[PDB]
Amino acid sequence: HMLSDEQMQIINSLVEAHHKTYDDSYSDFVRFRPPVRRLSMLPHLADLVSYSIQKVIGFAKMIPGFRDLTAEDQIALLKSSAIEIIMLRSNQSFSLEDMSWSCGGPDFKYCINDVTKAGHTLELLEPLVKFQVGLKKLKLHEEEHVLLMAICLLSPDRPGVQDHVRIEALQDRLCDVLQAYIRIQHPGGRLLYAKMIQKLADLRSLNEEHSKQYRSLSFQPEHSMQLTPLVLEVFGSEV
Amino acid sequence: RHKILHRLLQ
Ligand SMILES: C=C1/C(=C\C=C2/CCC[C@]3(C)[C@@H]([C@H](C)CCCC(C)(C)[N+](=O)[O-])CC[C@@H]23)C[C@@H](O)C[C@@H]1O
Repeated sequence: HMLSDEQMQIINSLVEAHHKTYDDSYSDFVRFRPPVRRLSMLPHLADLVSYSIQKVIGFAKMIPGFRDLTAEDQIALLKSSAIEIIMLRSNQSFSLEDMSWSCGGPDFKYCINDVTKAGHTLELLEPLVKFQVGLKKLKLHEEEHVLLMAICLLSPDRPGVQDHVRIEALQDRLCDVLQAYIRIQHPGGRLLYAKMIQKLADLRSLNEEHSKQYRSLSFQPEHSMQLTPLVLEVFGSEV
Repeated sequence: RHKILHRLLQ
């Protein structure tokens, strides 16, 4: 039937947070180490991911209630979910006609091959690309896209979470907002909520394979040295 | 550890 002011407020907060941390001009990308097309794209993509991690952190800090988690819990959530949030938010540059992420310039058009030249295999890139395609076809409203990122960040079922109850309740509030939003505002969305929760499951699997391949990278110092300090901290295994 | 993350999280 309708949404409450508290719920509508959450949507507004999330949408603003995302506009504040996602720059459609991609003008900052020239400041990364340039793309080169053994492992020639690793410097450029490591910089891209490092920058994106800062952006996800800025997004998280503006999720209602995230700030009020303990610092361990905030780190716990971010360490396990960063690569997933990056995969979600990257859908906004993904194009179906190119099967690539198009970030303004032709030098910042990442086809699948570019990502192979940064150390990954089709065991990751193939599901990643089909994931982007299925997600792009959902034709998500901005509100739904940002709600999913928030919901994904605030999953209590991450290793290292201590205040399980608090985070779960937060995630409950967001799911309720999403499920309500879709009902009232998304014409023909009767099945959209379940399609989105499935993508959260898909992201867990992409996280797993990514962590596998990142391990192989980081165990070769001649490649890990190309990463950034932020990437090493976030994707690393410290507790 | 998590020196950068703490800082960025303020
Ligand atoms: C990052 C975004 C964008 C594109 C995202 C794509 C395009 C390139 C390939 C990427 C990075 C995948 C890579 C397997 C991650 C490898 C991470 C790295 C440290 C280098 N490593 O080797 O472990 C995940 C996501 C993919 C552009 C824009 O939408 C902003 C948004 O944040």
